[PDB]
Amino acid sequence: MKYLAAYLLLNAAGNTPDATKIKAILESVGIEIEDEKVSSVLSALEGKSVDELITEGN
Amino acid sequence: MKYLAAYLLLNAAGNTPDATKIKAILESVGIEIEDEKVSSVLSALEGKSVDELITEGN
Amino acid sequence: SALSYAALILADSEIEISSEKLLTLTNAANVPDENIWADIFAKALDGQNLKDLLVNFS
Amino acid sequence: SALSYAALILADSEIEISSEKLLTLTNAANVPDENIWADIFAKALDGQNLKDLLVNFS
Amino acid sequence: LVSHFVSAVSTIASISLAIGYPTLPSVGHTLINNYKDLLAVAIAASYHY
Repeated sequence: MKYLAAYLLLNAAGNTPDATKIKAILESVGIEIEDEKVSSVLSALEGKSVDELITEGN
Repeated sequence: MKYLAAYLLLNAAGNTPDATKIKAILESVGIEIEDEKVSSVLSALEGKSVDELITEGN
Repeated sequence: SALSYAALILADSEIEISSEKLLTLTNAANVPDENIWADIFAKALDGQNLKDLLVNFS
Repeated sequence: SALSYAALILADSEIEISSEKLLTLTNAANVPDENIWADIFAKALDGQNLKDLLVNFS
Repeated sequence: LVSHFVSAVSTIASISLAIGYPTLPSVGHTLINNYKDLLAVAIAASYHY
């Protein structure tokens, strides 16, 4: 999906947030972002170690 | 199915019974409930740990 | 999730997964309506084969 | 990889995976453009079913 | 009904994993999809990084 790839791509570069980057990447794609989908992904992201979740593969 | 999703949805909220909720959700769907199907699901539900059955996934 | 369970019941009943229809099942459950979460949910579900997603999964 | 994540978001958004489209998402991320890496990426992605590759994998 | 429950539970679970809609159960899997798909593009191709 759009959201998933966008935050993952940023994570590789090493940094992310609502307006500054998530909104910027999807907008660079040329797509209009749904705020609710960004908010949900960010709220889920808080207090999570993205690198650890990757280390098991599923 | 209708019944399965309805009790599951309630379980997430954390509470359920014949008239009070099962009947209420399906009626909120706009569908007429068969009593026999509700009765069967409830009778099956008694003395079961729904959370434990979920923990194996099948 | 109450929102995911609400979607699967709405499709099983044969009714479209929109803000009104999710809101009526959600209200029957007794869980408070939150605009952002059902809005993301309808948006995530947009452009989907519910049937094809439902079956594979590890 | 930022380049792999950029490709999956571009396909999810519905936009073609070419040098301009990867460059705009890459710039929005803030990562510097490198001609060799995105050219390479388009070339690997040429002649591909993105959908068929995405699902199997050990 | 146990089989149907577990299958219903999987429908929800499936919907959750694939859809990306992060209350408590789904979340770690949803993140993994965005990789599963990248790691993946590598296996067919023939650029080495």
